[PDB]
This record gives sequence, structure tokens and C-alpha cells, in this order.
Amino acid sequence: IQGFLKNEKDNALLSAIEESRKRTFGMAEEYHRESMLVEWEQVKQRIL
Amino acid sequence: NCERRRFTNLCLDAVCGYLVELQSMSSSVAVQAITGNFKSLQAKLERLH
Amino acid sequence: DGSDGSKEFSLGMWSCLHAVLELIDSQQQDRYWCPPLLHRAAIAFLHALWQDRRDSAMLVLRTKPKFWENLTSPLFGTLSPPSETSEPSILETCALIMKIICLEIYYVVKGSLDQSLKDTLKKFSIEKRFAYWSGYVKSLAVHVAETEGSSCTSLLEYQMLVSAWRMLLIIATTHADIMHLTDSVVRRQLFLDVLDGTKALLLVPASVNCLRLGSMKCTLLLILLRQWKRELGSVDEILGPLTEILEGVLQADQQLMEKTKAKVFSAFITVLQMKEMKVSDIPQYSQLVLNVCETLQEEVIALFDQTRHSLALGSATEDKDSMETDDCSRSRHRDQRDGVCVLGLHLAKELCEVDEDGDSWLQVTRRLPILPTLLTTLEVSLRMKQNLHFTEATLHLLLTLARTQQGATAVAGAGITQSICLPLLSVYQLSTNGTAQTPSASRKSLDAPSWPGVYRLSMSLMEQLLKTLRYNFLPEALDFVGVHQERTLQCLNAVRTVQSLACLEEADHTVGFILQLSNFMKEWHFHLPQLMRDIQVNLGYLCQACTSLLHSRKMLQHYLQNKNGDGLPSAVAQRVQRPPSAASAAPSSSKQPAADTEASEQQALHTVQYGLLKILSKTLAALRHFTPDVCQILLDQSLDLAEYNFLFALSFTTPTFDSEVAPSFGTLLATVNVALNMLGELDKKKEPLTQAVGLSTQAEGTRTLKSLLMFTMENCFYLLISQAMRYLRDPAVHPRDKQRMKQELSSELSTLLSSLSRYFRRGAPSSPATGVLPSPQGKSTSLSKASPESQEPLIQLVQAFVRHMQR
Repeated sequence: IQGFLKNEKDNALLSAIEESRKRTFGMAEEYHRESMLVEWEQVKQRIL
Repeated sequence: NCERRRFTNLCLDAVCGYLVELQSMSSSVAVQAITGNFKSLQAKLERLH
Repeated sequence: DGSDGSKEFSLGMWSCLHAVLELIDSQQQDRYWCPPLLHRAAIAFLHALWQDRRDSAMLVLRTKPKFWENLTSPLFGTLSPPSETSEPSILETCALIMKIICLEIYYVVKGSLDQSLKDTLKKFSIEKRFAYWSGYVKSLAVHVAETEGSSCTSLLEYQMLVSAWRMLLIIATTHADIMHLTDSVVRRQLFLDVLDGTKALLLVPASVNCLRLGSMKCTLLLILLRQWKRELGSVDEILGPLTEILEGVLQADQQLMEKTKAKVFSAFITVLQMKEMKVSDIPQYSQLVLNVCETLQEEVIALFDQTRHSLALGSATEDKDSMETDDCSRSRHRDQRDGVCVLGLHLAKELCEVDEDGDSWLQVTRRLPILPTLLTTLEVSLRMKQNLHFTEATLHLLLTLARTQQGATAVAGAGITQSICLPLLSVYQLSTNGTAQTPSASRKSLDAPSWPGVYRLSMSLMEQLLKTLRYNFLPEALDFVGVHQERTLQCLNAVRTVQSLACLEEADHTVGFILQLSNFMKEWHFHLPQLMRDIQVNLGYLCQACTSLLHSRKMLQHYLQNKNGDGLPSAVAQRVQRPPSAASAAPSSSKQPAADTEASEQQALHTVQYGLLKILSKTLAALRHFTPDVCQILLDQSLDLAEYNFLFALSFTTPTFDSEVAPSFGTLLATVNVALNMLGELDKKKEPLTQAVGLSTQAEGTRTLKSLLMFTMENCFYLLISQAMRYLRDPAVHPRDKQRMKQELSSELSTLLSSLSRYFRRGAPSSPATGVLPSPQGKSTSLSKASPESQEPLIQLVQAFVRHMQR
């Protein structure tokens, strides 16, 4: 029960750091991945 | 910069509150003038948002 | 002896438990008043039997009629308030009964528990005794903050009831199905009573007892918060008391309250993670960012000199035996994932995604020296390969800041390139003393903190800083690509041998930074006239590798399979001939193979094919900046050709996955056929499955993969036309094979354009296609909707080039 209450404190610290790091990686990649396509649509509308 | 749009709501809501209070009062020249002043203020806050 | 080979145990003629069972019987307390100090002593003996695992006695109490009804009867009483002189043996009695309930529900794993206990917990929920004991362990924690500095005697029994209530509620989340704690209004009350009931014990910064009890309830608060981050249906009631808890916790000793500052930051991160929020919402955001950044300046300076005493205390040893339990004086490493430093960095990195112009945060970091303070500690950490969680968390905060024009100029003006560029060389450098490779790379997440992850975030940060600052970070990007030139050239090649997803995630950032930098081709050619061409060649081979893998979808599946199973050497070989037959026979047993294996291998294959497609798209765009534009090389004859290399060989052979094969026009024609077949599967998977719920992001993935597949085709066609004009103009390219080039491209651009026009007459994802889609509604003239047959520019440009090859 003490090891289980150690583990519940550990998961109650650890997990939101991984949710925060997943937010940084996802929001950096999605901003490069969509900017590259908004840049490409600005190429296509110039070609037109 | 960030506060200003929270503050213009609170200022419009408060000006509406003071105008409800003023429009319950006995309509003296002072209550009439201040009802004009607060609606002149409202009619500027309605451009600050 | 049992009929079934088991042993029964019974309370024999001299069992002490016969007297214990009388002392707790409500149906003789109806007749003989058991005074509470004696009931306490009988219940303390029952707590020890449940603590010290004396199960041969517990089994023989679980089997007694009314045991759980009589034992829990004080939890169904009512107490006077803490401001009345109650007997504290009753508070201990209730705390000890709570410990017995906790130990029984913990050990008797979700099944074998007694039914009179199961219906007693049900009774405790139906009588709302959760809300009563919540309100009592709330008021008893205010009373301690109201009576510290007096000689308040019952403080040990108060600490026992607060610790027992913590234990009961972490079991009432994890065993909410057995505790009958399924009313979300009662859960919201339990949370707010633990919030207020923590606040009262953390606004008394001089009381070691309040700090101890409040830090213990903060351990409960943080668990309840995460287990209920769907039922706490408002955020804005929680942030205020968390700021008041923080500002109390910052007025108290760091050496105790490290293990509370961490919990409060961990709570704030969890609360910000519940809702989309702005600076308009958060109570005192401009002070909360101050409090967090000033705490971070305790932490990052204490980490800085911890990383310098580890540079002066040379040659400590691998002291590997110590099977010892949780004692003091052994030193606090500040690079723990749950350390106040690392939680403060992540809290700053959540708060920097709430202030859109950076204008609120920069009105704190124009006060505090913090940005260079983080960089000087990062600079030592990267040189030493020390402080991994801090190093990654610092790069996360910097990568968040580099998105805004205020954050990017503050990061550049803090000296970012100096504190990363030379230190980062250490990270991927190998020791030349060769020894054993440890195979303990077990199935951890791709978000497990790692030294390759630190390099990928450095590359992502330079892809981001150059995207935001451009000419105002261009020398810094040229020194950085010149210093990291080996790792840049390694990662362009690593896709040829190590097709693992974590390697594709490195290669995409390497080609991403190259794609931001090749916009400045003439500036890069002036400073690094070697490396820019070596990158052109290795981008060429990366195009060959990604297109041959994406085409050879079975070889890609096999290269994953042949690196997903292990462990058997054999050799010498030779040959041949025959079975057979046969025996025989019997019997059992039945398991099935999991179809979840074919689902997970396919999900890995689809993600690896998406990674290779991102890298191929970035590569084809980065290579286009190394060729003259299709308009320039069609329309001006004074345009020189010595400024621009041949990047593709004059073959139309389809690309082999092959070590020395330079990319060709057959590689480019294959890239378009790959993208056409992939786009040609995204309009097969359209049959109506139902009743699954909860995944939105597969709609977005079905959008972003289709716009990426267009980008892969259209930059490939730009390279094809530009390089075909680079061969067709050139005075040394033989007239025989200029005519061959006109001929073989005139065929396969005609077959491709016949296939493209057989796709686009369904509509690409667009406003004209959406306007043509109606039929019951949305129609004009007769059966027309919007206007049709606006063509997509590729279908005009590849036509113009094919017409000009047919002149």
C-alpha cells in the first residue's frame, strides 16, 4: 500500500510533463507542416 | 495590453449597473445629467472593445 | 482439515478475538457503555492484525456475522466540531477503522471482498458519509491553522485522521466501483474540501505542523485532480486557491517545501491542460509568471553549481550495492523529472502558450535575468551530458518562445547559438574506446527523455528561429550548419540503413532546417561552397531512398519485420532434398493469434510511410531551391547554367533501393506514381463502419496527408521540368540524348497527366469541389452548382512543358 501510494504520487507528477512535451513536439511539427502548405498554396495561386 | 479587453467588459457591465441604479432614483437635474454622463461614457466604451 | 484439501481456521476456546468481538458489538453497546479509550484499544489491535498481514486471523474475522457492520458503526455516528472537547480516542477509532477498510480493499483485489462490507460501503455512499467526513477533515484542518501557537494537544490524533482520510480517498478513486464513489457532484465536493482544506494549512508558513499536513493533503489533491480531470467541469474556481497555495508555499523553507513547490506546479500544469485559456482568464497571470520564474531562479542556479561541484569532485565510483529503505542525507539530484526545476520549466512552457503576442511574459523577463541563466546551465549540461530532463525541458521552453517575434528575438538576444552550438557536439559524439553494446533497448515510448531527443529539439529550434528571424539569424544558422556538418550529413544518410521512427523524426528536422536555410542559397554558397553541394548530393540519395521504400511497400514491411525479432546466429549453408511422414497425436490446448498484431504492424507501417513522406516532401522542396525556377529556365536565355548543378541522372529506370544508385528522372516519375497510388488508397477506405467514439484526429490526418501528397507531387514536377530544361539547354549534353529526353518524358508525362486528370475529375479538397458537390440543393441554370472545371495549375504547367517538348 505504501509502494502503491508512492506510484500514485509518481504518476500524479510524471504524466502531465509528458502531456506538456507531447504538446511542444506536436505544436512545433504542426506549425512547420501547415506553414509549408500555406506557403505552397501561395506558390500555386502565383502559378495560376 | 492583455488586461484592456477584460477591463472594457467590466467597465460596460458596471456602467450598465450604475445606469440601472440612476434610473431608479428620483429624476432631479443631477440624476438626469449623470444619466447623460454615464450614457456618453457608454457611447465611448462601445468603441474600446 | 477441509473436504477440498484446504485448512480451515476457527476462533478457539482461548482466542483473544472473542473478547474483541464483544467490545465492538453495537447490540451489547445498547446495554453496556464501552468507553471510547477502550473501543480505541480494541480497534488499534484490529488495525495491527490488518497491517502486519496476520491473515489466518483476518479470514476468521471476515467470516463473522455483523463484523463489518459493528466495526464500521463509529463511521456512522456523528461528532461534535473540533472546537468542542470531543474524546480524541474517537478520532483515532475512526482513523483506525479507515486504515482497516483501506488495507482490506487494497489486499483483497477487486473480487473476494465480503458482501456485508460491499453493502456497508454502499450504505456509506447512500448516507453521503463521504461528504460528512470531507466537511469534518476540512474543518479540522482550519481548526489546526486557528490553534497552532497554542499548546493544541490532540494534534497527533488530528494527523492520524488526516492521513487515514488521504488513504481512504486514493482507494475511493482507484476502487470507486467498490467504494460506490460514482456521484461526480460528491467527487467535486471532495476535491474542493481537499483544496480549501490544503489552502488553510499552507497559508501558515511559520507552522511546521501545518506545512507537513498541508504538503500531505497536497499529495492527495494532485492525485484527485488527475483522476477527475473530466468531472472537475470548471477550472476558474481551482486556479485562485492554487495561486494562494503557491504564494503561501513560497513564504516557507525550500528544504521542506521543494516537495510542495513541485506538487503545486504539477497541479497548475494539470489545470492548464484541462481547458483552452488566455491571459484574459487566469487570476493574476502577470504575478503567477513572476512567482514561477523567480522559483525557477532558485532552481536553475542551484542546478548550475550542482553541475560544477560534479566538475570538481572527480572520480566517484559505481557504488552498486545498497538494498536500504528511504532514509536521509543521500543527496538531492535536481535533474529529476518531478524536480521543482523541471516542473517549473514545463509550467513556464504551458504559460507561454496562453500569451499570444508574448507581451505579458516579456513584461516579466525584461525584469528577471532568467533567459541567459537557463542558457549558461544548458551550456554546461550539454558539455557534460548531465541534466537530461532539464536540458530537454529548457529546449521545449525555447522552442515554444521561438514561435513569436517577441520570444524569438528574446531567445536570439540571450546568446542561444553560443550556449548550444559547440556544447551540442558532445551529445552525439562517440568514445573511440570500443567495448560491448548493451541490448537493453526495451519497448519504452518515443517521448522517453533522450540525448538524440535533445539534438532533434536543437534542430527543431534552429528550423524555428530561422523561420521567424530569417536574415536576422542567418550567420547563426550558417555557423550552426558548418559546426554540425557531420551530423547533418549523417542524418541525411541514416534513412538508408536505420528506418526506425525515431531516426525519421531526426532526419525530418535535419531536412527541415536545410529547407529553411536553402532559401539563402547564394549566401550559403558564399560561406560554405563545399557543404552546400555535399548536402545537394545527399538530399539526392535521400530522395532515391525514400521513393524506393515508399514504392517497395513490401520491402519496407520486411525491413521492419527483420528488425522486430532477434537472437539466432547460423552459417555454412548447402542444399537440398525432401520429406516425408508421419505421426500423431493428442491433446489440447486453445489460444488464438491476436489480430491486434496485424493491426499494430500495419499502424507502424502507415506511420513509417508518413515519416518517409514528410522527409521526401521536405527533401523535394529543399532540392528545388538548388535548381533555377521553372519560369526562369523556360523564359530567359541570358540565365546562366554554371550557377546550377545537375541533381538527377539522365535515366528513366525506376528507383532501386540500392547503395550507389544516384537519383534519376525515373526516380522523379516514380515519386509521382507513389503519391498517386497512396492518394488512390485514401479514396478506397470509405465503407461505413459505426458505433466507435472518441477519435477526432483521424479526420485531420486524412486532410494533412492529402495536402502533403500534393506537395510531394508538385515540387517533384518542378524539379523534373527545371532539371529537364537544365539538360535541354546545356551545350555539352549530346543532341542524341536531348532528343531521347524529349521522347521518354513526352510519353511518361502523358501517361501521368492522363492519370492525374482521371483523379482530379473527382475534385481535390477545395472550395470549387465543395461548390460542385450539391444536388438536392445548391443548383442553378439546370443541374450546375457553383462553377465546374476550374483546373489545378499543375495540369496546365505540365501540359505547357509537354506541348513544348512536342515542338
